[PDB]
Amino acid sequence: VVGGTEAQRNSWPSQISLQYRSGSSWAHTCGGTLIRQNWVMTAAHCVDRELTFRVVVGEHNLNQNDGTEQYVGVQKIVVHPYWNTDDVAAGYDIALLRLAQSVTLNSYVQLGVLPRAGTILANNSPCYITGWGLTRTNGQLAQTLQQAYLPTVDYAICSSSSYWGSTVKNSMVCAGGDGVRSGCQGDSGGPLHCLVNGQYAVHGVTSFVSRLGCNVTRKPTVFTRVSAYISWINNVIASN
Ligand SMILES: *[C@](=O)([C]([N]C(=O)[C]1[C][C][C]N1C(=O)[C]([N]C(=O)C1=[C][C]=C(C([O])=O)[C]=[C]1)[C]([C])[C])[C]([C])[C])C(F)(F)F
Ligand SMILES: [Ca+2]
Repeated sequence: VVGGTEAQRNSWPSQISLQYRSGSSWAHTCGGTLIRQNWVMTAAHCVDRELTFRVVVGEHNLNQNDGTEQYVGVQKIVVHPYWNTDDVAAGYDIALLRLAQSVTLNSYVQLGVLPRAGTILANNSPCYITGWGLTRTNGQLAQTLQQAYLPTVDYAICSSSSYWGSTVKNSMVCAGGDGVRSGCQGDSGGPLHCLVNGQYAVHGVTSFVSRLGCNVTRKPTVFTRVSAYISWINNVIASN
């Protein structure tokens, strides 16, 4: 997250860190959202790779014991069948992970609330991105979970020539674009939390940024629109 602020420990309890094994240690690579005690939602492009993964829930600081972490292996990965490897702009950038064991819920570990199917946010809706991703273009990962206010940019504006043009599909959400705040590498797969009728719900899965950098004016961060995939989510969970 570029332009972020440090999140409180208990603000975004559905956020997870998705890590891969690198020799003897584990490294953060993506975010995700806990959606059942044994299922995580993330981006397809995080998990279509030759790596071994684990999930950490209750995480705050990647490099220090928080006293709240639960570490769980990943037992099954289901990528959207229409995802095409390394083609983010085609969409379908979503995957579900069944965890090897159910996690326990507490003030640091809660399920993300999903929107109702088909829900679309008004332009300029209030949302926050969260993650441990780079804090500057070509920078380094955050140690502590960051948040940034990233209001939505609706489809009619986002798909206009001055923004993302025909790159953006209606199955995506755009947020931000002020040139100061954005997602960045390592935020992929995590939530976009938007305040609707008094409740934060996870409306986006962080997907991609511009070829010109993370924080680029009129190039909002682009997210998979969760509300376009609710039937798919429920079908996968029911079948596995
Ligand atoms: C995420 O944390 C990370 N996402 C990315 O880095 C994604 C994954 C593939 C590459 N990517 C990008 O965001 C890159 N953008 C594109 O590849 C791209 C831009 C525009 C178009 C088009 O058609 O208009 C097509 C592709 C940029 C150049 C890095 C973050 C940024 C959310 C993780 F992948 F884990 F690093
Ligand atoms: Ca920690």
